[PDB]
Amino acid sequence: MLPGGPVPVFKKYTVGSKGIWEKLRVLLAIAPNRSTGNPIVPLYRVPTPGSRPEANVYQDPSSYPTNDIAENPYWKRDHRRAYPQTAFFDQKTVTGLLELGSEATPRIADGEAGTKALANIANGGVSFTQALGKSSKDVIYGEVLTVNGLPPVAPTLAPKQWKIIEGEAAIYPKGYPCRTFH
Amino acid sequence: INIYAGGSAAAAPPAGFRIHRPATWEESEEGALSKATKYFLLAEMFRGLYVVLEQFFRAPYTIYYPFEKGPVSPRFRGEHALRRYPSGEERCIACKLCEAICPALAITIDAEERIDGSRRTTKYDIDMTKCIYCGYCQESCPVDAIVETPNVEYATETREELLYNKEKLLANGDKWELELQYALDADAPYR
Amino acid sequence: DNVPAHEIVSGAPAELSRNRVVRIYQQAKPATQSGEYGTFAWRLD
Amino acid sequence: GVSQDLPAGLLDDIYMWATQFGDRLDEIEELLTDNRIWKLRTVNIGTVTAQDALNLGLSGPMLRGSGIPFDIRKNAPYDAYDKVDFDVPVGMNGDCYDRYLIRMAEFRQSLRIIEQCCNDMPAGAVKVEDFKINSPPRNLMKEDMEALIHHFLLYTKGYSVPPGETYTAIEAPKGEMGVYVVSDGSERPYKCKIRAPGFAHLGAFDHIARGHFLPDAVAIIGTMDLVFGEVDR
Amino acid sequence: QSVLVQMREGTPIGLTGIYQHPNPRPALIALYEATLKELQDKHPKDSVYRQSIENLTAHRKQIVEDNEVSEVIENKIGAGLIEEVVIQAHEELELAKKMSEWKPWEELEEKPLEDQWVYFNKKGVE
Amino acid sequence: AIIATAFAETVKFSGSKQELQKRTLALYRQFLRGAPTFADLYEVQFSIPTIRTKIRQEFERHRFVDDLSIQNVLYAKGHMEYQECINFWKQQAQFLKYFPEEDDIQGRHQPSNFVDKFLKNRA
Amino acid sequence: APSWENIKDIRLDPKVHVDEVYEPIVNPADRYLQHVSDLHQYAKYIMAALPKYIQGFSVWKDELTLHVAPSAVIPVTTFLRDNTSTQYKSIIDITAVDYPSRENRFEVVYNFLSVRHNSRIRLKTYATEVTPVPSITCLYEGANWFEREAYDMYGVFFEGHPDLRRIMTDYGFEGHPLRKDFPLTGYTEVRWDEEKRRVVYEPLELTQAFRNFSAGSTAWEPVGPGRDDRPDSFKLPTPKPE
Ligand code: SF4
Ligand code: SF4
Repeated sequence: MLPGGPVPVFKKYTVGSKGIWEKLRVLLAIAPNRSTGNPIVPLYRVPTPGSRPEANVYQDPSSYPTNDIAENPYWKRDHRRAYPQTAFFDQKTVTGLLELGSEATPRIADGEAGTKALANIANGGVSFTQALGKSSKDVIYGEVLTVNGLPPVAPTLAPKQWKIIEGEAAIYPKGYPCRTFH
Repeated sequence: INIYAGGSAAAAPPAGFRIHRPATWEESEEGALSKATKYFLLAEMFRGLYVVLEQFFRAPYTIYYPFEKGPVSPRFRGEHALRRYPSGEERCIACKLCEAICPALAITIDAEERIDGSRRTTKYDIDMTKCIYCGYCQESCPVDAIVETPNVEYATETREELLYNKEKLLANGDKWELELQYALDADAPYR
Repeated sequence: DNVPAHEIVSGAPAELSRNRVVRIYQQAKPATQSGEYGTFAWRLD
Repeated sequence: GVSQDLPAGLLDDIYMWATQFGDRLDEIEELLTDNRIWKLRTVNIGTVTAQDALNLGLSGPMLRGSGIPFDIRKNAPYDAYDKVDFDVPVGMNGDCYDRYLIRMAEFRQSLRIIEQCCNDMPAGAVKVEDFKINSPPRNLMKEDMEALIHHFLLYTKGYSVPPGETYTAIEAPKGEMGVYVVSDGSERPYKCKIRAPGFAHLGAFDHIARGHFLPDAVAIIGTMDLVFGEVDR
Repeated sequence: QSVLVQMREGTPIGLTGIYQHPNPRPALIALYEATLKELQDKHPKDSVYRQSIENLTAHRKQIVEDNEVSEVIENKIGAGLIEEVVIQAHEELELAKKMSEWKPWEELEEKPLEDQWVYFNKKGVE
Repeated sequence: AIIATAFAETVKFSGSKQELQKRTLALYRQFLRGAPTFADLYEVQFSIPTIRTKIRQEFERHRFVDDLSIQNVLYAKGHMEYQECINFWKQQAQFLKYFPEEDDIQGRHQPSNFVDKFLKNRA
Repeated sequence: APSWENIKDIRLDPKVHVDEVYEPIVNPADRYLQHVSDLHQYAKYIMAALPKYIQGFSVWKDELTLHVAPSAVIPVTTFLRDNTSTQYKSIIDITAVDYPSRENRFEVVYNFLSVRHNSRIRLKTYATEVTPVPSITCLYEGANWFEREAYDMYGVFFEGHPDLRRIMTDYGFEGHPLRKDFPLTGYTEVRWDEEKRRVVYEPLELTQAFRNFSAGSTAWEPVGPGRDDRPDSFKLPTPKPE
């Protein structure tokens, strides 16, 4: 058998038949495994929800480092005021990253010279197409495109490599026009 | 290992994605007379009818409502009620949190200083034609005054019997207090 | 002048344009509190 | 998270219903699946291609019947669908019969998931432990001051969401449901557009029904099983 | 000259509306060469659009020329089945011919007003 | 493809007043030719001339609008209403919204001078 | 021998006992940083590839947005539908938003999806009550209904649309509801007039008036400035002090 059945009747929690009527049912049933579907009164919904003993012992559940009373400041587990800013990049802020570079790969002059170099781009001093044409191969092939020269693809956060299940594990047999992917 | 051009190892197709082929009448491992008999004697039809018949001999699910009611839980939300303390005093203090959180703005309150110097209500209304029975009002009250009973049998012939006032709610709470105590004793710890 | 009359395409009545007054303002700093966030926005009522 | 925790003696009853549900699903399959008339009413009807199903915004079984394996629960798991096993059916031919088979397959795979979750429900809280977002317990609100304050504010003014905006989506049974929220730093939203899969389904209905007779139009609306309160937003 | 992009009849692959393509590789090669032609002719050399599509078509074409099996080409070109790759080629080519008429490489036509693109983040407005 | 309904016109914003003049005139002509249909489809209790009078009034409403874009908007909205009316989408109520006058005189006192408005607190 | 009458009573079966629950404290945004750097690179490619059109781009938690102008909608959509690296074939939604403080109050928003690469992307324009927007029904047929919605809701006019007409609102409704100037309750209401024997539209009069409760809004700033998550490759360099 598989991890998903079939299972007999004496493990299903339904009200069945008893005696000769069970022998007759297993004779006259397309699938004797199957149940009437009526729940078993002693078990289902017993004890009633308004008489559960477990409500007197119940206590509000918690997790340890948040219920810790001593070294549990809120300003460390304040994840709302740590929210990530909505970054905005107009063509000005992108040409500066092109003509100049970035904190990881600087290409900028030191001192007030480089400061006014930033200032020339903050205003309309140099344009995006001008610095796209003034960009050496190492700039584009490594900061706009890839090192291989190919453009990047629409990224996936959590990639999914699909797989097919066929034959016996599958939900439906081979003949049917539906299949099963893991 | 591999370098991809406008693609990925995820978007690469599954190994067996290419379905094999449609089978023809040849390459049919079921003789023509067999499927002919199933075609002319309506096999799957008789099978479905027999699966229907087995239900004819099984226990019906029906219950007689006015003599046997269906399951009801302490968490259930029906008619409204205003409770009292065992002292006989009412619990409402006109914090007007029920009036603020209510999505439908059904509730309408007006308080003032009582003759004994306490905070209490002179008006508490509910338009049950505005109510959606959400239970946010039994959640906000910090004294467990307003509650929602399991009662659902309060239909009327008029729309003005549904504009409940304070007196209609205080009596409803005097009436259902035993049921409210059961539901509260088995709902409060989780609430 | 040459300020477009979107009142014609608004689909709203004309009584708002002909008889009704608005007021534009900043909410005053409350004296019951000391905060000032509810200000800085120009309400129209 | 969640409003209140599960009451005792619920996973047991779920397990009971779960042990008995496969039988009833099978009793439905007996009447409908292999029957002739169901096929005659559902084979080569409402047939939609992959490229059309994508151009029209269609999602869910309407898309998985064309042959595209898209399921947000796998390609973008949200709650715990990454920590529990299940399979996604896919079908060719794009008809109504394939969508019916997909729907029955989703019944059974969901049953698998219910069994797993009942077998592993971890302890802990059911709601964030930050009383600035979620109302506290009452045994604190009636004994601790800061908790009563937070209760008061959440149940009067509410909690302040950061400014921003987001479209986030799910694999709702109808299709790919979604909400486009906007924030302005207040407790009240500035905009909320519900993207409703039945909308795009009904919109494609004209492309899908052209050439078909009225009984087939009924079957088409039934494949989509539009819930018109959604369609009307 | 003409090319077959999509057979809408015949043996069905697992997608509906798409069917098995007889002789795909020659069609892929012709379409890739026509895209490279339109780009080499009508587009500036220093445009990123051109360089990107050029390296893309060249790499996909190399994977199509060196390989014979379609299953292998699919496992290398990470974009669906090969019959979907031909359609990606066609769509890329028509995009090239359209972009030759438009001028994306040019400078900005409409510059947004300063009031546009401000969203509830300026610390002094609410 | 999702094809257009019966009397649908594609939205096209003319760059000139001289073309929109013609389009508006065609719309007016269609309303007039279709007014008897607007009387048959909706169970109407008055004249076809009175419908044509109301149509002329509705077109005189925006006769003195010189901003081109607003005129294009008005024309598109009017074609929407013609499509709504000629195809039997509107019911009687939504149509007789345009004919308050034909309904019986609402009461006696309809103030027109100050003093009556003051006695009714409408001034 | 076995039967439902001898079935195991699971209700008594021993149940798991956990003494202390351990849930580590974590920011939900540290999960996104690498995808965010990737989205920044991809947006940079697109801006370099179509400088004529792209004004800017934002990024926020695995969501990209491209800012454009109404002229640039059809071209950029063609690029986003046909280019190999960006096969954004599905149209998820169209939405308008009202920002009256702007000159161009409206802000139309397209959402897109790529089942191929498993990615979404956005695309924003701007409009007015009179300045229309191009319709992308030439490409995505599903935009038909969504543009009819945005027209009926906000009043935006989608040029080229084969049949632009109201879809939600009443057949004779005069107004555009989701505008911030439009009152919640509208201007009209309906009742049955026994005399005329017709559902008739009358001016609004409510038996309980709307109470807003937005006047209890907080006077203190609730959530301070956030936290930068820009990758350092996109931070404008600081010149060395000397
Ligand atoms: S539970 Fe009913 S009365 Fe209470 S707030 Fe909700 S709708 Fe109003
Ligand atoms: S929340 Fe409770 S105490 Fe407060 S006004 Fe409502 S009913 Fe009264």
